[PDB]
Amino acid sequence: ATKSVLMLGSGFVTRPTLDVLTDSGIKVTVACRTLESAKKLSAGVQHSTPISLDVNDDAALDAEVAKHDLVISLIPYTFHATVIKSAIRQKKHVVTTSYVSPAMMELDQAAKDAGITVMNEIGLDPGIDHLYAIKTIEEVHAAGGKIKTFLSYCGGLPAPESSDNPLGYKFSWSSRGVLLALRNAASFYKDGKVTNVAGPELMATAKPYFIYPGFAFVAYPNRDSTPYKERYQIPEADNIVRGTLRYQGFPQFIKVLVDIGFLSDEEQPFLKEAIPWKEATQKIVKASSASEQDIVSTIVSNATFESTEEQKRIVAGLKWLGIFSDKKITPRGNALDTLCATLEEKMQFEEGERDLVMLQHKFEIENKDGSRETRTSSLCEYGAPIGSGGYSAMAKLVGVPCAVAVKFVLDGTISDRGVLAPMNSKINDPLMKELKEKYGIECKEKVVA
Amino acid sequence: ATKSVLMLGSGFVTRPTLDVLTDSGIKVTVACRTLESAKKLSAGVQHSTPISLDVNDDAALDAEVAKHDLVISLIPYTFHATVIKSAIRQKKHVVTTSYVSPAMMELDQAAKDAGITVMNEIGLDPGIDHLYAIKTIEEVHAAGGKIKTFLSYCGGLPAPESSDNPLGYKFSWSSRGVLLALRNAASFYKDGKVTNVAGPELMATAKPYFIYPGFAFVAYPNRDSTPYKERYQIPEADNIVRGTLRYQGFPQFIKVLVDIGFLSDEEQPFLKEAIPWKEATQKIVKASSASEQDIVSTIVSNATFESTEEQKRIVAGLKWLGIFSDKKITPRGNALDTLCATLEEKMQFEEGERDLVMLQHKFEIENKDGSRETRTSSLCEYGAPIGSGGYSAMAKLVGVPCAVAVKFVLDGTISDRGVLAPMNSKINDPLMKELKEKYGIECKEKVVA
Ligand SMILES: NC(=O)C1=CN([C@@H]2O[C@H](COP(=O)(O)OP(=O)(O)OC[C@H]3O[C@@H](n4cnc5c(N)ncnc54)[C@H](OP(=O)(O)O)[C@@H]3O)[C@@H](O)[C@H]2O)C=CC1
Ligand SMILES: NC(=O)C1=CN([C@@H]2O[C@H](COP(=O)(O)OP(=O)(O)OC[C@H]3O[C@@H](n4cnc5c(N)ncnc54)[C@H](OP(=O)(O)O)[C@@H]3O)[C@@H](O)[C@H]2O)C=CC1
Ligand SMILES: N[C@@H](CCCCN[C@@H](CCC(=O)O)C(=O)O)C(=O)O
Ligand SMILES: N[C@@H](CCCCN[C@@H](CCC(=O)O)C(=O)O)C(=O)O
Repeated sequence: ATKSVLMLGSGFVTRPTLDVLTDSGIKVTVACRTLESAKKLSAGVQHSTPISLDVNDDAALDAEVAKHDLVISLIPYTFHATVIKSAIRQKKHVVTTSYVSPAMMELDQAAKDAGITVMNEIGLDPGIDHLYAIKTIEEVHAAGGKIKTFLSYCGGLPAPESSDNPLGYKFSWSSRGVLLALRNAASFYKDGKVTNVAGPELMATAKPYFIYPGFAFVAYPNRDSTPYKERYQIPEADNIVRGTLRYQGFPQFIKVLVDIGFLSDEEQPFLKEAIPWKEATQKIVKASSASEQDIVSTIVSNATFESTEEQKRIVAGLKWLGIFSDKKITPRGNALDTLCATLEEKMQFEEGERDLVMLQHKFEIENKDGSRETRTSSLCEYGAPIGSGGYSAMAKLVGVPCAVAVKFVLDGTISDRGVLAPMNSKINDPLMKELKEKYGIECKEKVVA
Repeated sequence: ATKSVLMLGSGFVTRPTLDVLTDSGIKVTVACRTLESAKKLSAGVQHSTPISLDVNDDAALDAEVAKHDLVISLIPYTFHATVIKSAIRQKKHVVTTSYVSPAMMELDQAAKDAGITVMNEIGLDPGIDHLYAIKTIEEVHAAGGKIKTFLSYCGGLPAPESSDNPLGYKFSWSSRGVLLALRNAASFYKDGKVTNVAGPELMATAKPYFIYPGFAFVAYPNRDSTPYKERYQIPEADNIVRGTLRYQGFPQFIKVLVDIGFLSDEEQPFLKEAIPWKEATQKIVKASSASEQDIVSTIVSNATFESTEEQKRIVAGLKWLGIFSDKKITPRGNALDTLCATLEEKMQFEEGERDLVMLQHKFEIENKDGSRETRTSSLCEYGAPIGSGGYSAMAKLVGVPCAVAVKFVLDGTISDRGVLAPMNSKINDPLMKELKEKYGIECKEKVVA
């Protein structure tokens, strides 16, 4: 029985998924709104078919979904609920590398009634991080140990040698997704109590986070970690934090953008016209003139800087992006998306450059015999150089786990119905085994103290 | 006329030199005290012959030197004068990748009278750094520009992903050489005036040095840079500094070892006996007991720490080295060498790991038209993974330049007699050309401001 999969999306993390599936003899229809993008991804790939499809078209989506055994939603997570509803009425399975949101979880019973499996959070973060966090936690518990502290930090960044731009950041996955993640309020456990961080004040929490001597990482909380007390079954943990890693200087730069209104997704009439960046910025920052001096004067009066050195650096970075120039904007209605169009222009990985994925779990453990130790679980991988034809570390670590999950749902290895995530050794072990043995993907443990 | 070369040494940087020369049809005799070491390096290498030879034996040295056209001194630099005296008697050329010291310079006229060329400072640093520092300086001057500031920083370190040990450092070249360099007094130009740093206080001058967002580099002055005002012909420079790069935390750790006397090369009777580290450390630090508590007590009272966190870190690192344990020391007479034996034991690169060479020149320029700009010349290279059979970045960037120089002295490309260094475009250009076009070795320029 030849299997067939509908892959929604042809972006950053899709090629590895397409490769793994077609290399298994599974037919894959690659679908997104821009036919050309779908063709480019599937060009030369055996068993693949490119088509144009907008998930907003219910009739069109249902007709295509009905032609396959399962749908992979590798598109903006805002669309997952819609995709699941289509899969439910067509009785087809679903796989995503996104968080299970309340909207998605609401469809759990309906999914079960339709007898379908909606497997989520099986990319890098969320995904691989869950697999190895749970692996260690269950091991410790089985040994009568206690997890007093659970930390999990991850960052998809450019390799240090390829990080030379004002932001120390280049895109390896959804550009707008990156900006959206920069506004997420966070919550976590510290010294046994819940600590909250409001979205608009996320960057200010950034602190240097030491992993290895050679890296200059800074970190900030990632979304709400408190539910993991129950999700990972670690009620004894006083500290529980899932965080994000960036390079020195990044958060301060973002903070300024947030403070002057550049991460606002509020529709502005003036942002639908291709006006010069000078003017767009003037309106966004609310400066009295499109002059660089006036714009900067307003920005400095409304932003925070750790020092005059920082201020000089960030302002020069903003200028580098071209927001003070005559170059016309790519009108996208709101500041966030309009800025995003220019970021996509200037922060792309170039020939010969590579990305880097750093993922590290840290466990403060209290052994059964009252003894204490510190354990780390790490994954540090560089992507293949641009122009080599190889995968970036991000695409590999997201797309491969995704493909493995798809194959498991198709062959019944993952058989629970409803809206799921990698939260049971029943499916986590098989996932880890395949990723390790067949692809060399794994987190390595080590006792640090 | 088949050329023959006597390569003294078979350590870290020799394999690339041996490979390049023998691949050129040049016969090479690999010589050092330990016959097995010479054999291991030349095993399977065409045109190579391994022998045991101690440069301290004048008669044996002259006899061997006389059989070749040129001698490469890839051994501790304390031996260069001795090697050159032998080369002078035998009228043979010499090449080293070491600094021209006063002792070596004293032999300049005798070398000239013997008609031989003694080419030095043609490794990575000193070496490649000289080549590209001069290249840019002469370009700017030819354009009527002024070099107001000249900075040159270089570090041979483990790649960030391979830097996971208490020191953030692993050996890629002479272990004791590394330690010796940590005690060198420094001097440089700052704001038009000479600034001196005493050897014992070198580590305290370390400051974060920004190059790329991803790296966490710290830097300190490297030896006396003041002579370069004349050496590089930049009398108009207000700031002139040649420095070294290490990773965050390294200098503070070394500072402690220096303060408690671990970098002393004073012969101690008790350090000639394979006693437990506990005891050795006790005597060296002068603690009232071999107890971990007493030793640490003495250390904390005699060392400096930026914070209690730092103190905890460094003490844990020292314990990691095992100087508080029962393990017997490898008796080497003095603290520096005795400690070195243990460092060599614990700080070696392991399977799959790799080093990193970061070299960057920075020039603050004042153009002819009064305009100003900042230029950087960079080289950032990772070494082949251990076990791959490839060269480390250090071995490649030291050994290849050395081999090219040897070939140039042999065919006459470098013909000036006496004690030399890469200080003239006459020989620097050919050196850079060959290294760039044949091996892809070069520093890339860029205007930063
Ligand atoms: N778990 C993890 O660790 C990670 C998860 N992800 C998740 O993976 C998903 C995809 O990420 P990534 O590949 O980087 O995304 P990209 O932004 O690169 O690509 C998104 C793709 O979705 C398509 N798309 C957008 N809107 C529609 C629509 N209305 N109908 C059909 N297709 C549409 C695009 O279509 P079009 O061609 O028409 O523009 C495009 O091909 C996201 O949900 C992201 O958050 C990403 C990285 C890591
Ligand atoms: N310019 C640059 O950028 C760099 C320059 N260097 C310089 O290169 C030289 C070699 O460095 P590296 O390869 O790392 O050194 P290692 O410490 O790895 O090896 C030194 C070698 O010299 C040999 N040796 C020591 N004493 C004697 C002796 N009495 N007679 C004969 N041989 C002896 C050793 O001999 P044995 O087998 O008997 O023990 C060993 O093979 C040094 O002077 C170093 O400072 C190094 C790195 C970079
Ligand atoms: N947290 C790291 C790793 C990137 C993981 C990206 N995953 C997306 C998932 C969004 C979704 O589809 O639900 C994210 O925003 O965390 C970093 O930011 O560098
Ligand atoms: N300065 C860098 C690069 C190491 C180059 C080592 N060269 C030796 C040369 C000694 C000699 O033979 O004269 C040095 O000590 O700088 C670093 O320290 O990491």
